Amino acid sequence: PLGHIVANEKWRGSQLAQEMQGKIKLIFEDGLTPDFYLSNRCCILYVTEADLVAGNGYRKRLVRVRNSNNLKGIVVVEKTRMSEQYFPALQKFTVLDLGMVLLPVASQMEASCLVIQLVQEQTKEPSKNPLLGLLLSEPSLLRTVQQIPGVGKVKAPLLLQKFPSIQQLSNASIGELEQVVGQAVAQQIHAFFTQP
Amino acid sequence: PLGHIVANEKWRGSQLAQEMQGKIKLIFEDGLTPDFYLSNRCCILYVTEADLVAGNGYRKRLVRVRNSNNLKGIVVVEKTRMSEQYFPALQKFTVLDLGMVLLPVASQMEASCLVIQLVQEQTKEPSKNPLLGLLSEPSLLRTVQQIPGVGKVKAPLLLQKFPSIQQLSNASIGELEQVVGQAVAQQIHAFFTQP
Amino acid sequence: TCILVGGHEITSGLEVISSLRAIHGLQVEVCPLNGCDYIVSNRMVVERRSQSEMLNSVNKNKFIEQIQHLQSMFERICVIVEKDRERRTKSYDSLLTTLIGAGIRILFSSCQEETADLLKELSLVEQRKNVGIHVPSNKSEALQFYLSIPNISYITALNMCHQFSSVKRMANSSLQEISMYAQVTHQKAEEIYRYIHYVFDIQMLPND
Amino acid sequence: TCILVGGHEITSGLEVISSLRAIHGLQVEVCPLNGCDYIVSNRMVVERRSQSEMLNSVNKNKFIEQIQHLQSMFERICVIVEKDREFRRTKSYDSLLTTLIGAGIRILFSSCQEETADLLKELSLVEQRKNVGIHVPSNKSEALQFYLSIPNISYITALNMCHQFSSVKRMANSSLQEISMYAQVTHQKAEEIYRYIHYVFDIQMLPND
DNA sequence: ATCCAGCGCTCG
DNA sequence: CGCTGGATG
DNA sequence: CATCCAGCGCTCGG
DNA sequence: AGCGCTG
Ligand SMILES: [Mg+2]
Ligand SMILES: [Mg+2]
Ligand SMILES: [Mg+2]
Ligand SMILES: [Mg+2]
Repeated sequence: PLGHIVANEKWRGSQLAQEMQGKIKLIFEDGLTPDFYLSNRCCILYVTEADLVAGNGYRKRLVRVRNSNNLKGIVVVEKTRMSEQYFPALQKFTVLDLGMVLLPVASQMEASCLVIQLVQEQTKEPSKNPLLGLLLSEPSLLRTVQQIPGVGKVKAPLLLQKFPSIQQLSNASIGELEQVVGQAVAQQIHAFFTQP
Repeated sequence: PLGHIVANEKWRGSQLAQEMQGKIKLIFEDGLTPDFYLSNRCCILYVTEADLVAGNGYRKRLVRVRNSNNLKGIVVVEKTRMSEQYFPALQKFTVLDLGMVLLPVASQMEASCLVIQLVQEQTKEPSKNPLLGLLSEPSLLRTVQQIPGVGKVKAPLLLQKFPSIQQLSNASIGELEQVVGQAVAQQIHAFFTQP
Repeated sequence: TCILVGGHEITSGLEVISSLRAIHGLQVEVCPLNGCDYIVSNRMVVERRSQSEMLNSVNKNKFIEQIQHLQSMFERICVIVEKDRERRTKSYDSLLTTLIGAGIRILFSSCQEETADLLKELSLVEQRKNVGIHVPSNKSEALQFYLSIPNISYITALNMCHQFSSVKRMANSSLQEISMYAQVTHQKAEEIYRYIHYVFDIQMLPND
Repeated sequence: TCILVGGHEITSGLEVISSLRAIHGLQVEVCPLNGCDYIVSNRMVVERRSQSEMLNSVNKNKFIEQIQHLQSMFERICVIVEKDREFRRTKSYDSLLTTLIGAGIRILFSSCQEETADLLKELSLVEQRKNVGIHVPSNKSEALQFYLSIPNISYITALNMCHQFSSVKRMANSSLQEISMYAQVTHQKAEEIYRYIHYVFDIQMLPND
C-alpha cells in the first residue's frame, strides 16, 4: 500500500501505534504472523522484552519469514537493561545464522521514529542512497614507479615514456634501462623486478 | 699517560697502529693481557676474526678484566661476514653476562677511528656529555582538565579553591557545588571515588 | 584464523585486540592499515564505531565516505556499533537505514569483549567461504609497490607479496592468476590487470 | 613476562613484534606509548634504531633529546642498533656511540628483526630477575589519562597506578612509600609524584591574560 | 683524481 | 644531505 | 512552570 | 569551528 503500513491487530492503540499517527497511516489486520509490512516484500518482526526473556519462542516466526520466498524480515528487538544479556544470542541467530537485519530499540517510542525512517528509505530511490549509486592512471603510475628504489619524481616519467606500462617496465633489460637512467639506477630497477 | 695509549707489543706496525700515527701516540709494552689502555682504569680487549671463529678462547681474558678491581674493559670485536654468526653469542656473554661494553668493527681501519673517539670522550669532562649534565601550575591545569566536566575555564577555578590534587580529591560534593554546578560536582566526585 | 587490526585501534580498542588473541585464539596482527579497522578476510572488512560516533552528525558524511572507500576494496562491509565506555536522533536512524539499503550489515555490541566475539564469529563464516587470510624481511620494497596499486586493500597487497616470487612474475601474470594468487574477484583482478597493462601517456598530465 | 611496544613500531618492526609473541612466548601488547619503542620493565626502556638512523647526523641531536626524555622516566636505557633491511661509519656515528657509553647507556647490535626480538627477550629475563617486571592483566579509562598527565612518568607507571589504586582519591592520599611500591617507581620518582600531588597551585605564577 | 649539480631520500 | 655521473684537470 | 540563550566542554579537522 | 548540555 502507498504511504501506508499494514499492521498486526495486536498493536491496536499501543504506544507504537499512537506515536505514528499523523506521520504515517495504519491499516490493521488479523491472522498476520509478522508485526508490520512496510511494502509487500518487506516486513517487520518486533521481538518484545517478554519475547526475549522467555527463551527462543521468537525464532519460530523468524525462520518462517526468512524461509518464505517473496518476503524479507527486519527484526526490531527491545534492548533494555533487563534484556541486554539475551541480545547477543538473538543477534547471532538473526544476523549471522538467518542473514536477516536486526535493529535494537530501548522502547516502542524509539521504534516509532525508526520505522518512519525505514519507510522513508524504502520510498526513496536507490540512487539517492550514496552507498549504492573512471580515472587517468597516469598519476597513480608515477607514484607506483616511484616505489622502485633509485626512481624519484624526475626518473619516474622518463621510465614510463620509454617503457609505457608496468609490465613493459618489469620486462626491460639492464641495457634498455641504462639508456634512460644510467648504470646504477638500472641495476636497482632490474634487481627490484627480478629478486626471487 | 697523557695524550697517549699504552699498547700490547703484538700490534707493532699493524694497520690499527699505522692509522693512529700522528692522531695519537703508542707506548708499546710486553706481558699485557689487554690490547690497549686508554687511561690507567679503562682498557680495550680487541677480539679478532681468528679469535671469534676458533671458539670461546677470547672469554678467559674478558673474565679477568671484569673481575679485576681498579679496571674496566671495552671489548672491540671484528664483525665481518665470516664472524657475524658468532657475534650474538659473544655479545650475550660480553654485554649481558659480564656487564662490559662491546663495540663491533668491520676492520682495524674502523677500530682506529673508533678508539680515537673513546680517547677524545675520556679526555672530555663529564658535563659536556649531554646525557650526564619548572612551575607545576601548567601541568596541574592539564591534569585537572582530565577530570570529566572540567575544561579550560573550570580547571583554574577548582585549583584556586582546592589548591592541590590531594585537596581536590578530598573535596565534598558540597564544597565542589560552590565552585562548579551540581552536575560537574557529581562528575568530579564520581571520578575521584569510583572504585 | 588470522585477523588484521588497524594500528589506530590501540587508542580505543585494546580489549578488542587482546580478547581476540587470548579468548578467541586468532592470530591477531596490528598493522599500518590506511582507512579500516578490522580486515577479517580477503572479502570482509569491519568498521567499529561507538554509539556517540554514530549519533554525532558531524561524523555522518565522513562515515559514508569511509564506507564508499571500503566498497571499492571489499565485497562485504560490516559495521559494529559498540556502546560507549563508562539518546537517539533522526540522523542516527537515517544512517542505519542508509546502511541497510546498501546491504551493509550492522551488529551491536555492549563492550569491547562482545565486539571481539562478533569479530570472531564473522571470522568463522568467512573461513567457510574459503576467503580467509593466509599468511605466515627482504620483500619490503615489493609490498610498498603493491600497496601503490589503486583500490586494493592491505591484504590484497600482502597476498601479492607472499605469492609472486618476483614483481615481474606478478606484472606478467594473467587476470586469472591475479584472481587466484592475490585472492581477488574477477572484476578486481581485471582492474589490477588493466592497471599493470595501462599505456602511460605523459601528455595526459599537465606540463609545469 | 610482559613487554610493551610503541604503536609506531608496526611501520618498521612487524617481525620484532611477532617473534616476541611467537618464538619467545612473551605477552606482547602494542600500546600508544609517547616517545619510546619497547618498555621492557618498570625500570628499562629499549630504543630500536637502524644503522642508517644512527649514521644520519640529522638524527643525532634528536636522538640525544629522546635519550634525555627517557632518562627522566627510566633508570636503565638500552639502544639496539639494528642492521638495515635488504654501512660506512662516520665520526658522528662513533661520537654518538662514545657519548652513549660515557653516560652508561647500554648498546646492543642486531643484524635482523629476529635478533632484535631475541635481545629484547634476554633483556626481559634480566629485569624479571630484578623484580621490576611488568605486572598487568577496563572501565578505568578516565583514571589512566589522569595518571598519564602526571609529569615525567612512563606509560607503565601510569598503568600501575590505574591497576593498583582502587580510586584516584586513594592514589592522591597515598604516602611516598605507597606510591613507590604500588606504582613501582624509585624513591626519587615517588618523591616527584608525591610533591606534584601536594603542590600548592598559585594562579599568580601563570600569566594574567 | 677531482668540484659540483641534479636527484633521491629523509625529515620537519 | 650522501651518491652518481660528468666536466675539468 | 516551561523556555531561551550563553558559556563551557567536547570533538573534530585544520 | 560546530554541537550538545547545563543553569
Ligand atoms: Mg525471505
Ligand atoms: Mg623510489
Ligand atoms: Mg673490572
Ligand atoms: Mg575534562
